Amino acid sequence: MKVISLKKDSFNKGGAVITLLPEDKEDLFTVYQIVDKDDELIFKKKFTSKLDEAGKKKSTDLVKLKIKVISEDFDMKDEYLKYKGVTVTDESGASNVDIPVGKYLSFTLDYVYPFTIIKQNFNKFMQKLLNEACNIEYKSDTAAVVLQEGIAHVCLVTSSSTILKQKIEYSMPKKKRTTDVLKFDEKTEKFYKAIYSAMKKDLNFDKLKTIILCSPGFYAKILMDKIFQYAEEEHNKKILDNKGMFFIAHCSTGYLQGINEVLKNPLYASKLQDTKYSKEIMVMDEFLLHLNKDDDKAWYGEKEVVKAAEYGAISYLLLTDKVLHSDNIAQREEYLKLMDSVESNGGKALVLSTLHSLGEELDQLTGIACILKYPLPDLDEDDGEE
Amino acid sequence: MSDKNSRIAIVSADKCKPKKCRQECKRSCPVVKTGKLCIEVTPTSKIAFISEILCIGCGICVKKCPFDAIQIINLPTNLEAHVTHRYSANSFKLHRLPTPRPGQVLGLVGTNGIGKSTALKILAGKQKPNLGRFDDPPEWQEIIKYFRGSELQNYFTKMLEDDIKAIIKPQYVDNIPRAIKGPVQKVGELLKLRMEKSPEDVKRYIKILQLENVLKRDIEKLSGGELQRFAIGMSCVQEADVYMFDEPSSYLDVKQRLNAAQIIRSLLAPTKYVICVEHDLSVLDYLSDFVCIIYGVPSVYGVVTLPASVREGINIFLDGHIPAENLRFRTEALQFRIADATEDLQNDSASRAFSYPSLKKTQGDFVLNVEEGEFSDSEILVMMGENGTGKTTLIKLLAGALKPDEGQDIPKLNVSMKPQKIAPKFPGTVRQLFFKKIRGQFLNPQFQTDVVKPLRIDDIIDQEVQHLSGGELQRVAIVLALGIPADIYLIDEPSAYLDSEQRIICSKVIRRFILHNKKTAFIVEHDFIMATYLADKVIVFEGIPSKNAHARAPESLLTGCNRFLKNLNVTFRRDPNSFRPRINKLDSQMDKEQKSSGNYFFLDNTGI
Amino acid sequence: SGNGAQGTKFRISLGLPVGAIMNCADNSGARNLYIIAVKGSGSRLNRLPAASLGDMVMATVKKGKPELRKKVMPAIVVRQAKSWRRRDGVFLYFEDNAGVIANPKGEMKGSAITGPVGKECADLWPRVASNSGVVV
Amino acid sequence: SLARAGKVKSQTPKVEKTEKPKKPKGRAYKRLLYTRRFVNVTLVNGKRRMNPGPS
RNA sequence: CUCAAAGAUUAAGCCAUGUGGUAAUUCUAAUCCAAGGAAAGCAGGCGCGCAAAUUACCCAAUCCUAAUUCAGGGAGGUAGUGAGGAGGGCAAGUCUGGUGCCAGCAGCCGCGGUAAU
RNA sequence: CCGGACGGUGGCCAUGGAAGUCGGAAUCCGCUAAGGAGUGUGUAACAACUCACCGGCGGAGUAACUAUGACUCUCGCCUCGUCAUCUAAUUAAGUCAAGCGUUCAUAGCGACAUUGAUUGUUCACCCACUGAACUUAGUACGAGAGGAACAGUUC
RNA sequence: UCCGUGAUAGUUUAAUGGUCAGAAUGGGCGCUUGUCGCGUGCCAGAUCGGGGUUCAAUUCCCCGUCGCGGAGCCA
Ligand SMILES: Nc1ncnc2c1ncn2[C@@H]1O[C@H](COP(=O)(O)OP(=O)(O)OP(=O)(O)O)[C@@H](O)[C@H]1O
Ligand code: SF4
Ligand code: SF4
Repeated sequence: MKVISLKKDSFNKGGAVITLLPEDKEDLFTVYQIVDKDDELIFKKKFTSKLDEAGKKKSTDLVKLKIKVISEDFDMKDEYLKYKGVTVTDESGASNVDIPVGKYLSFTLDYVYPFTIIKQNFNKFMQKLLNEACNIEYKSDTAAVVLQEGIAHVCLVTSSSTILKQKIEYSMPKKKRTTDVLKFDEKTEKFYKAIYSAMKKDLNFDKLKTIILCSPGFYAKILMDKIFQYAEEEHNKKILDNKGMFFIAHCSTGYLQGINEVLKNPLYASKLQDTKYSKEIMVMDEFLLHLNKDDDKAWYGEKEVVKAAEYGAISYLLLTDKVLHSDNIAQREEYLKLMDSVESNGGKALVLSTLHSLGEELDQLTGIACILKYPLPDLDEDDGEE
Repeated sequence: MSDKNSRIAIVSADKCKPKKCRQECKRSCPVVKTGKLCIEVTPTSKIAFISEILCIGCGICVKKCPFDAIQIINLPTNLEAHVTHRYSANSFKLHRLPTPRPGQVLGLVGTNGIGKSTALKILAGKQKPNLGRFDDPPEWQEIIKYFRGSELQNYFTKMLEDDIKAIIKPQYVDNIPRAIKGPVQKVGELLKLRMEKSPEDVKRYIKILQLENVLKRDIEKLSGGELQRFAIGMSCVQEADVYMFDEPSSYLDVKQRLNAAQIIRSLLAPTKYVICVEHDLSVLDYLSDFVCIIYGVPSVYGVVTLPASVREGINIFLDGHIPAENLRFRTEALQFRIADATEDLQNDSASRAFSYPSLKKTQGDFVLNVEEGEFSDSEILVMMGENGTGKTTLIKLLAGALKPDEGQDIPKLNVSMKPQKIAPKFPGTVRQLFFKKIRGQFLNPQFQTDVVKPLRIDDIIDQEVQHLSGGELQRVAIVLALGIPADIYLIDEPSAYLDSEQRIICSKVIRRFILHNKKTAFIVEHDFIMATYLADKVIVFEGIPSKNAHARAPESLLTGCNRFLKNLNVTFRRDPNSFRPRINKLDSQMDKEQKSSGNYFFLDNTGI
Repeated sequence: SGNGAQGTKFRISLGLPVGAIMNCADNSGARNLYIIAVKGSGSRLNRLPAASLGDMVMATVKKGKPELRKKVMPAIVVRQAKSWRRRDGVFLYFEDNAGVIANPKGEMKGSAITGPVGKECADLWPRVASNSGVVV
Repeated sequence: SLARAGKVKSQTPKVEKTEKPKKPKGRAYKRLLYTRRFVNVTLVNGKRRMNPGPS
């Protein structure tokens, strides 16, 4: 999401006027939870597509409709959000000019043009989902760092999307005439501090898992050791506990390009630790470790995890992509409460993509599962089943 | 894109008790969670049913089943193309059938449960194939259509019209005594009635089969080998075009099974169509012009291959793999120890084992003679020869069960013994019986590999022995003999009722324990290969069956094998690829050359 | 030798050092085999590794179907030409150098072998036995 | 987007057909046509028509 | 109802089956291999594609082939398989409910932005 | 060497579950010879061990997209380059112990601090090979996944 | 790495004698004009971060941060 504006009128303490640009189908789902019935939107389309009848005849234009919302057709798989509505009929002429009043009109959303939401019921829950991201489902977990010898991009993935949050960048070492003119080491030293500060703030650095460190040359490796040097200096145990968030990659190209060079190329990636399968894999391990030695310390399935939670034995929560994105909206509220509820009793969380072997194993298990901290026998009783 | 696949589920009702589990299958399945159909409960018979259409192939249900009642497999849609018949929901289904051809003999070979028996009924007109569907009220018409593209199509038109009525030699060997008494009265009556052919045929058929003694006896009275042969007689005597034999080698001895094979082949000469099913490769090779191989998991499925040559089909069988089907049907390949392979030890133990003097046992109708021989420790001796020779009598005497007419064998030794024909006569269940003999033998890993896991005795544990099956009972009995410690162990004809995999599990069993424990064993056998693997010495029996007999001292493997095979006059050169015995025809130059060398068999040994 | 080679092999005169090209004698589409390595061969400064009868090599196809060219695969030497000597005292030799493309386990890629095949190779590689006509 | 596929067919409300006199087939139907079109005529409001609803 | 075209276009692409010896031939004094050696006609299958049927019956007819008959013949003959439109050009005023440049129509012209010929 | 190791009670709050034994302080009472609101081993959670303590023993801006920059404004080093193409192949030590190590500082680690191508190529980077193979054995162990050796044999 | 050389409003660059800081463009402000824009009137800097000296420091020292040029030998 990109939010062009967002202002708070003086005549209305409550609601808001948000101009915004949805960027992917995760951002379609965001729009969904913001837009209410009886809010207004003004977007554009392309109406003038009359009779004949007198003249040819049409005209063309690019006519923008101030439509009040009545309904929605929302299909997440299909990347289709559509708002049905009636013209607000701006008799004032300032808006809605060129449209013929008295005639319903729809908005199929596109990622191309921004639109304005005149909101009535702008709440604190929507605001979270507009300025932190809005994947109450969570698909990702990544951040990258490309550096060539002269340019760097700190990249980053989202709180929701494969959507950049912060394009950092330092003064990168460029292979100077002398031994690599000392400006290299001080400036590189700066970057770590710059990237650590950004990721600490942007994130709750307990939400991202991955930093990929990517270079043409030895630069990446140099930088890793430099990270953990400064780490020992500060006694920064946020970094030192955790050899598994940095992963050291080589690429040819290193602009924003570099990332997709690294990932999709089988040089440095596969299903080993990219850290957006990280703890996802490690906890789904431990989940079957327990469950197959019939120990009562792992439990599985939408019926069974909600009951394993009622007994309040659960730590590491295993959730999926499929059961979320397969088709269904509503349903993912229930599971989100259920993550917090469970953690309010104990635990972290792992969302696994079902586009993969691991997510498929858990999906054959209703896409929801757990590991407990402690055995709580016969969690399948009270609630009736197996 | 990806290749195509399917799911097939077969459930065993014997294994399933829904009360204890609960209908857990439905509850645990992920498809049903969603509201789908994969597992449906049948309120009637009270069984779980799994539909193949809705099932995911997850296998979650299989793991959850407390017993191990459910099996889900994933196939590349190999089975779907071929569907001939299915017994019912979640039961055995048959795939393909064997071609019949006039003037020739077509073989069939496979492991038990493949549907070789079923296939015969379908060809017989006894059962009508449903076609994996509803087909039931005589819909022979649909079967021809299903067979189109196959040579069987012509046969099915013939069968419906009833131009030909096939004659069937019934398969189940255990079942026959109950069914017939007399045939009505005595075997002789059967042979006179059935004889459509020549008056010569009555005499000739009896002479070749060695039925002369048996005519006066009743069918119920007959021993297993005798029982088989009378059936064969009726299948020559009958007038017809198609003669189906289903397992004609069962119960028979080594000499007799070869004899049966020749006579059956004579039918091809009159240009009468013949079909046959065999567990024995020696027998199968001789009989057949063409051979089919039946493969697949037992009781789950079994497919018939396209027709093949005699030599070719046998070669492929032994590999354990079939290329078009691309299935490794058998988990491990069969191999025989070279004798170079064996461990080299100085053997005596206490200086040699016990020894027996000349023995004689005379019933008054049969007389057995035995030549003084010696037995040593940690050795194994095979006993071969035709039945009625007193192979059984000899073992009994050593067991102490029988008292010799002359001679004596009073040994200090503790003996364990396994009888030849096993009929239940013990009250109790299978687990109780085996536990009394020895628990702890049951704990060993060796016993898990050979007995418990393959059959699934766990399910058998509650079942009564009277209620039991033939082959399953056999492996259990052999194991039980091994259950208790003894200086010497005695086993009589372990190969009965067993298919290829089953016998070979036994071969590994006797050799390994004996070697390890440093104890001795005597094993009686008809199967060539089993004797070779286990033994170090052999005793050959000779004489005339049902009259008199003789035994010899133990002699080396090479020496004993030459004598035995010389009595048969069939040489088994060697096949270079398979290392299998390759049979040699009578009067020949190559075979003639061997007779001058004294080599009936070949192995990875030096020799010309 | 190595994988799938059931049997040992008595030493026989090395005929084919690296760089040698033998005839491809199967029906795989390959016309020749260019030897780049011998399996199980040892090390001595300056010595070319060199194969013989029933050795498994690593080759590329210099001449043949393009789907076979530009890559390295296993092959097995089936005919020699450098004369060698058996333990029955005989010094013998074929008219050509030739081998057949194969998999690490030792399975033929093709289905026929054209020409004769020396027994020491037949004895070594069962799937080679299968596809052989005249042996030795 | 695939999304919409079959949106409208699936959102039109069923209405079942109605049960009506069987029309004769063949020569008889031609007869009906000839009498309807040519014999007792029908209307001629201005000229002629072959089915309007309210006019 | 009688009359019957029919796997040529794609791939003249590929085809299951219908006194003595010897593995085995109508033996002779890309397939089966006792390792020696021997072997685009009907139906029907695979494949191919947009694309074409049955493993049937028969000599009765029409004639053909062999010698003074009435033998032979899937040449041949019988059977089986195998018939949318209602805006205009077009002719129907199209009317009633759902849809809103979404779904869809529409050979072209053009329809479709709640009152849709 | 061994016996005994006990009642208030499973202290109190934090408590998802913490009954002495991850945690926040607080250390009492009765017992009787002596038995800690509890040394370490803890099943989630008591137990069940234990022990203490009684005792038996030249520079920048520009984006109806990121980037670039049509436009406005001002005075072959890195390199073995990247893509192809030709190759099977191508420069043609130790101390301290805070920490990790999911439970545990030292299994395994430890901050701070401190005592044949291609090239002249070395190098570097690929392509291949191989102590190995064979039985021992798909064995022992393992829910599986997988996976030994000693003996004997050939290289 | 040394020695040289800089940096001023959104941006590029003029400037001083120790007491005084600009231009141009870009922008924000109207008017033009059908309506935008060109045009035409109107508008607005912590002089890189830093410490020191002095009555008074944009101006005079000292350091860094960055961007530049110039060297780079006999192995
Ligand atoms: N009445 C039945 N109901 C269901 N399945 C049956 C029935 N009779 C036989 N079967 C199935 O058909 C398969 C068996 O038989 P067939 O009698 O066809 O075997 P075979 O192939 O002759 O084997 P075997 O060598 O063991 O005698 C079995 O595995 C079994 O599952
Ligand atoms: S099959 Fe197994 S789990 Fe299912 S009902 Fe029977 S016993 Fe229970
Ligand atoms: S395998 Fe899976 S999907 Fe099929 S029946 Fe069992 S649980 Fe249901």
